[PDB]
Amino acid sequence: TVLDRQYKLLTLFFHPHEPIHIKEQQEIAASWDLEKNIGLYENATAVHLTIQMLHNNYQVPRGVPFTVLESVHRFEISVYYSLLYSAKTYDTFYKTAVFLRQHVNENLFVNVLSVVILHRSDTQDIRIPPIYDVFPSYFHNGEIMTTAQRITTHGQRMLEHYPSTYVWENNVVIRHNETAWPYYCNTESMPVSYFTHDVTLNALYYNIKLAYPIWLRSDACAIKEKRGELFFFWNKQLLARYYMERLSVGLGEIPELGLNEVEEGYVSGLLYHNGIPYPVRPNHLVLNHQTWHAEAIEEIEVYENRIRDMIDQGFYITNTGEHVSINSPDSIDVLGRLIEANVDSPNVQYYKDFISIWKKVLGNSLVHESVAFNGIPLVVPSVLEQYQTALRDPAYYMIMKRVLKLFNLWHEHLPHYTTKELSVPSVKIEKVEVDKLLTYFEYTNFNVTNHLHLNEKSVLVQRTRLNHKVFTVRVNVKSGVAKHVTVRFFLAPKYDSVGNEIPLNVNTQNFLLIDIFNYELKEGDNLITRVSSDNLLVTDEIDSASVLFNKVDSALNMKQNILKTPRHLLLPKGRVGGMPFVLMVYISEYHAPIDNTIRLTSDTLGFPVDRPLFPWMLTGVENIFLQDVQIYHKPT
Amino acid sequence: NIKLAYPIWLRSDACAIKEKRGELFFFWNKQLLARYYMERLSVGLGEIPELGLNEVEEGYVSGLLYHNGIPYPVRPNHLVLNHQTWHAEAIEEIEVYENRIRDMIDQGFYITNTGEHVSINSPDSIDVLGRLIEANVDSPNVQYYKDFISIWKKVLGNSLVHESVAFNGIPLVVPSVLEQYQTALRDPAYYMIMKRVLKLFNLWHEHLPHYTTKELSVPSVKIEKVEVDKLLTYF
Amino acid sequence: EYTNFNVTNHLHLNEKSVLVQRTRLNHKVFTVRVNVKSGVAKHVTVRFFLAPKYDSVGNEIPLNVNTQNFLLIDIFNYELKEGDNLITRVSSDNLLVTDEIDSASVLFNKVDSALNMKQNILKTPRHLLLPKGRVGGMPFVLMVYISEYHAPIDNTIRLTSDTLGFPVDRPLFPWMLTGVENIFLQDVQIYHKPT
Ligand SMILES: *[C@@H]1O[C@H](CO)[C@@H](O[C@@H]2O[C@H](CO)[C@@H](O[C@@H]3O[C@H](CO[C@H]4O[C@H](CO[C@H]5O[C@H](CO)[C@@H](O)[C@H](O)[C@@H]5O)[C@@H](O)[C@H](O[C@H]5O[C@H](CO)[C@@H](O)[C@H](O)[C@@H]5O)[C@@H]4O)[C@@H](O)[C@H](O[C@H]4O[C@H](CO)[C@@H](O)[C@H](O)[C@@H]4O[C@H]4O[C@H](CO)[C@@H](O)[C@H](O)[C@@H]4O[C@H]4O[C@H](CO)[C@@H](O)[C@H](O)[C@@H]4O)[C@@H]3O)[C@H](O)[C@H]2NC(C)=O)[C@H](O)[C@H]1NC(C)=O
Ligand SMILES: *[C@@H]1O[C@H](CO)[C@@H](O[C@@H]2O[C@H](CO)[C@@H](O[C@@H]3O[C@H](CO[C@H]4O[C@H](CO[C@H]5O[C@H](CO)[C@@H](O)[C@H](O)[C@@H]5O)[C@@H](O)[C@H](O[C@H]5O[C@H](CO)[C@@H](O)[C@H](O)[C@@H]5O)[C@@H]4O)[C@@H](O)[C@H](O[C@H]4O[C@H](CO)[C@@H](O)[C@H](O)[C@@H]4O[C@H]4O[C@H](CO)[C@@H](O)[C@H](O)[C@@H]4O[C@H]4O[C@H](CO)[C@@H](O)[C@H](O)[C@@H]4O)[C@@H]3O)[C@H](O)[C@H]2NC(C)=O)[C@H](O)[C@H]1NC(C)=O
Ligand SMILES: *[C@@H]1O[C@H](CO)[C@@H](O[C@@H]2O[C@H](CO)[C@@H](O)[C@H](O)[C@H]2NC(C)=O)[C@H](O)[C@H]1NC(C)=O
Ligand SMILES: *[C@@H]1O[C@H](CO)[C@@H](O[C@@H]2O[C@H](CO)[C@@H](O)[C@H](O)[C@H]2NC(C)=O)[C@H](O)[C@H]1NC(C)=O
Ligand SMILES: [Cu+2]
Ligand SMILES: [Cu+2]
Ligand SMILES: [Cu+2]
Repeated sequence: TVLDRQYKLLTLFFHPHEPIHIKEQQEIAASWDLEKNIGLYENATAVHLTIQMLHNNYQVPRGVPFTVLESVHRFEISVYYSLLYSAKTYDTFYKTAVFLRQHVNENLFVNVLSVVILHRSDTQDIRIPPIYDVFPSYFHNGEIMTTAQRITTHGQRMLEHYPSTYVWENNVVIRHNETAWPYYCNTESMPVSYFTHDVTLNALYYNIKLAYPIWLRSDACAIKEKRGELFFFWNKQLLARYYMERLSVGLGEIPELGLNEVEEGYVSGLLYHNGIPYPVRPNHLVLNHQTWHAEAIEEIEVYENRIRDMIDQGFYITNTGEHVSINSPDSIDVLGRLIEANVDSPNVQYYKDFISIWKKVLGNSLVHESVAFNGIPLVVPSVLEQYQTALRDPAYYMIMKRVLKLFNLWHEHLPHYTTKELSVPSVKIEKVEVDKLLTYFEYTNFNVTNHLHLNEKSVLVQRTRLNHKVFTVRVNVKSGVAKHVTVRFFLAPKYDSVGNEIPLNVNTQNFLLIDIFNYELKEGDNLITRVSSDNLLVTDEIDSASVLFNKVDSALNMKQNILKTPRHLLLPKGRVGGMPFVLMVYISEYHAPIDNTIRLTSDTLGFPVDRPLFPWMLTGVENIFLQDVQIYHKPT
Repeated sequence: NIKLAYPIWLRSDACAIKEKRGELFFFWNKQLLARYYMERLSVGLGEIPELGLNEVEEGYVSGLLYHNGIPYPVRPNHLVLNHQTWHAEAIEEIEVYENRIRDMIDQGFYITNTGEHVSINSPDSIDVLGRLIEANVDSPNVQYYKDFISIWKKVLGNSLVHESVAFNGIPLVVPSVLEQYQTALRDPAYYMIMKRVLKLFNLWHEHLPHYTTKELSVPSVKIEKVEVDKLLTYF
Repeated sequence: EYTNFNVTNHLHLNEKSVLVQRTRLNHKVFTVRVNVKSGVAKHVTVRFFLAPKYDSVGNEIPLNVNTQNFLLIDIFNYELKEGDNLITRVSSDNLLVTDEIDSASVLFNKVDSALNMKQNILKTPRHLLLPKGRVGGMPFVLMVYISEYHAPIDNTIRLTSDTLGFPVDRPLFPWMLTGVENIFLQDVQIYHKPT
């Protein structure tokens, strides 16, 4: 019965903005009544709250932007999640989903239903469609969407007048985004536009926040996920990759964010479904004038000073006034939880969310204090207030760099690793060599037909993306005696924006983990010959909505999880003629430990680059090797 | 439609030469600004803000979209004009041109394209004064008296100049509301700029002799009483 | 490459020769060959200009803007025959750029022991003529312009009577270069040898 259930849940994601077209779903929406069917829900309080909200009309109006950073939106989405998750039977769950689809905003319903499907036992096999297919308007420029609407409604008669559009195959018409948006931010935004505007990266951020919502309290499974450590590690990896891209395109180090003025602005060029332009941050934005920006920055400074005091003093304050030490090396998780100010933080009243205030300030979304129903505020969020568009703005990377400065301060106070924790007896690496590192640009097609308001075709968008050829890394190692070992590869830049070789201690923060795997080392001489195509950290493209629908309706793979980095974004572009980089191979013992499942050997994720490392403490540690490589770009 | 009737790029003929282009410009701008000030007083917004050369407090968000779907440029609140931006150079050029206009007004004459002095002290020189201020194709000397109002519009439109060209030729531009006559009036900055130009015009008019009791009087005509029946407005 | 400079004249000798080693840019000899139809026989002047092709961001710079960025690298005379011709200019022959002047020690030796006219104090050094470029190639634009020969030691420089920056002193547009066939714009790549 998997196929039919998946088909129905897909039909729930066919046209969010438009109303229900399938008749029996209308019958269910008109027939079901929560009041009399309270007995089928475990959480009766959620049922009462939902009934009250739906009766008083105290809900976010339909056809309006939705943001989780607003309090009332969080309350509404949490209540709906509690109601949906408390469904005893799958039938009750589906019937509540239909009713909410009828009586709930599109974005909120999609998000809550996806979260419920991911975290429900009865729906551990259902596959949810990609976000960039349900709402294409968050990943393509407004001109593209308007042209799509025109070419569709024209009946493809004036389409042949358009030279940009073309018919690649029957029933599909494709455009070019190569020639468009001549007006753009420029500054530091254009050279890295092939990485920051990538659809897959924003989709990955959205899916990550689907797996770990800020408004959802962890269960036994989510309590072993080490939420804070994942936050820190993922932010570090993203910032290291972004810095590598900037060095590749010659833009320099990530600008440091102050408290007086921000020089770089952002113009999104995106449009909401209704047609409201996004807020724009001007260049040379002033933060020390008579504006709400000043008050927001003062609150941000207070909260960050509280975090700094907690880090330095070595303990945090409970909600009653007790001191809880965080000086042990295993307190990184609670530190991250406190910094994030999620619902799992011990004390959110004193440790508040300054990152959201940073996002509000640097989004320059004019607060007009407008409310509907004498209730829910009406907000026009900027790109930074949406996880599916935040990564397009450099300000996000600047803010995360500040948070990573806080994290580095905390890690600095920790004792440095010893020659016993960081050494494996009688394992010496001889030589490490990669076959080649080449990158090239290629074309890809995305389906944006779900935005078209069909009455009674399939428009696609062509985009340019980076990719790399398969590469093999071969290392020879002395093994001493037989062992079961783990090998980790790290990649870092070798020269900074000016030309001086970066010391290893500084590079410790710029090392990007690209592969980790097990091996059984024999006695004597060995050979590791890892191929990039075998790594499980990076995955291939997930099947599109159309492909999944075809494979389902016509009637598995475990190499496509929503919480993995796309393969084509693993390797930096480099330069034509070669760009130098540093590879680091580290071998350690194997210390023995589907929607949201990731686990490796029990140890800090960034080991051994989480703490600062110095050359003088690597003498006597032979199982770590630092080689130099060159990354090339194939021009086309 | 007004700019259709008197395009800046069209030279006047016998009919358009009797239209007194400059006087029409001055009169229409004065009427528009007086009506706008009356509206502001009616809605309790106060006097029209005076435009400086350092910072503009009031911004504008149009909410309009072009046919293709490109959003209009947005001017932020508290825009800074004395930083390391092209705004500073534009403002410097504007100041130079306005100082040239002020010197021409005060000295009582304007300079021809050859270097001759032509007096503008008579009361009938308002037309040529307006033509010079507008810097249209009918101005005697556009090379020395240049169009600072267009530079003001460019500066206060905050249209990011990206120096993009097609055909190795025609630049591609995304104009703001102030650069289009069909959308300029939506922005208060237009009224501020026109108030500055009207300050220049008032300076010129102040230098003129005041009317006498002979020019301003009609023999044996006395008004007794004036009364209107009612003045009501509705939406 | 490395070069040595003599700084002994600063030393306050009482009753040696210290030198300083410095790194400088240089280029290998290059030859430019152009084929031209000549019509009838003439005495002509050929000028070469070099400019960048892309700006700091990546957009191709329009010719009008590049008019201010054109660097004159060579100017010389020729006698064009009738029919097909061939110019084969070698960088080592240009008189605009000169070689290093003899140092004080070298000049003192050559004088006390007991001419050349390719060393004037008012000429650009040869090794600074060509931009460094990039490893892997950097695109640039060469412009060859041919005009008529309009007939015109310490401080002496004179060429055909005309504006020095002709024809790049005034702005130039593509649409006004139709009908002018004696001007050609080619693209080249400059490479840097890493060491
Ligand atoms: C079915 O559906 C419903 C609706 O969908 C779901 O209901 C939600 O359920 C969750 C979980 O139960 C609730 O969250 C918790 O709520 C309680 C109660 O908060 C309410 O009352 C507060 C006022 O009383 C509190 O303060 C007074 C003094 O002023 C005090 O006398 C009283 O005893 C009590 O402490 C309100 O303040 C509060 O909201 C107000 O304040 C909020 C904060 O400023 C503000 O945001 C609101 O807008 C409003 O202004 C609310 O009305 C909370 O006590 C509890 O708080 C814990 O977690 C937060 C972080 O989320 C943390 O900051 C707190 O310090 C506290 O942390 C303790 O518990 C954590 C786990 O919950 C734990 O991880 C911490 O370590 C800590 O516990 C450990 O340490 C502490 C000492 O630090 C120790 O005491 C403990 O024993 C332990 O050792 C949560 O916020 C939602 O409120 C509720 N929402 C609704 C709409 O119903 C329901 O979950 C669903 N059920 C099922 C089965 O699915
Ligand atoms: C058919 O179709 C064609 C195409 O559609 C139409 O052609 C247009 O026709 C109009 C009208 O004839 C032209 O406008 C006039 O052009 C002339 C010539 O300008 C050209 O040449 C200039 C260079 O030569 C000038 O300067 C040098 C020194 O450097 C000097 O030696 C030489 O004698 C001459 O003075 C160029 O500079 C100019 O363009 C360049 O400069 C422009 C300004 O910076 C710049 O914008 C351009 O981009 C370019 O850089 C051009 O190539 C102009 O002389 C004439 O200028 C008058 O008007 C302007 C204001 O518009 C004013 O500033 C000048 O001072 C001058 O004003 C005198 O004439 C006015 C009337 O024209 C008069 O109102 C003024 O009072 C003044 O006349 C009186 O006072 C002066 C002393 O101040 C006195 O000398 C007089 O005798 C008199 O007493 C116009 O700009 C268009 O150029 C032309 N366009 C094209 C594409 O062909 C044609 O009209 C159509 N025909 C029909 C029948 O329909
Ligand atoms: C893009 O996605 C739409 C669905 O949003 C696809 O629509 C399908 O088109 C085929 C054409 O043969 C139909 O048989 C299916 O029934 C359609 N499905 C739906 C849900 O309408 C469209 O084919 C996709 N196009 C591409 C190129 O992937
Ligand atoms: C650097 O310059 C000094 C002159 O300032 C040179 O000094 C000469 O050294 C030779 C050595 O055999 C003497 O014979 C000359 O009499 C010196 N001349 C003077 C004026 O003192 C010195 O040789 C130069 N060194 C180099 C390497 O060029
Ligand atoms: Cu959409
Ligand atoms: Cu500034
Ligand atoms: Cu201000």
